[PDB]
Amino acid sequence: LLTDAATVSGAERETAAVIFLHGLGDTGHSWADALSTIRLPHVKYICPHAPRIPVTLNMKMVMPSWFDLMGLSPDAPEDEAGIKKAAENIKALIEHEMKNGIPANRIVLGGFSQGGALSLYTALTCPHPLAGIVALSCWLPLHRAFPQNGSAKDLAILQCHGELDPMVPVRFGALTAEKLRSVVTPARVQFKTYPGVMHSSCPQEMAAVKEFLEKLLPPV
Repeated sequence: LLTDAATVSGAERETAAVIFLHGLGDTGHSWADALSTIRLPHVKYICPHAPRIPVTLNMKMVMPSWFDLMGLSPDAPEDEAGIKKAAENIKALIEHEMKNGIPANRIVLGGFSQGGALSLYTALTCPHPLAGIVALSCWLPLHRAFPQNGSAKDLAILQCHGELDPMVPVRFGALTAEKLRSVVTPARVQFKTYPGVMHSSCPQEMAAVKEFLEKLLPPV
């Protein structure tokens, strides 16, 4: 209803869409500039800006965050209400995209870190037949009480993680990958770890995202 983002429009008329959520801290300009490179002329890239809220993980100081974060471990408490609220906020945008001529199976939800976490939770709870997920160096929020759900989960997941990630533990990403394959079809989930890289992306990971989106959103 009230979306502010750095949207990358396609060269041709937009038939597919990607909603990418940046990591905790910055805005959508970084990932907009990054996704402008890997770019299919019929796919739009929406990169919203996270609202500046207090984050308990760091002295409860104010910074852009999709929800309230308290830890980066599987045993850490989670802002259940905030996660569900932000997931509804993302579902509204998905439904707007569908309402203006972009079907659900042409919409890909992606993100990085906390953005990738919110994207994973949204697409695994969205009742509309979404196309796929692109989760880079993140985790699944509220993974325990998760029926290993949503609706019509024929989703294609491309999860990528830094092997030497000092922020989000790589074993948290591995647990998330093993918990995702429980829900959807395990043949539809790719979980690529990248040696040497840390809490960051790399051209190989960007190329994996390019191939995933190119074979998941073809020029139809």
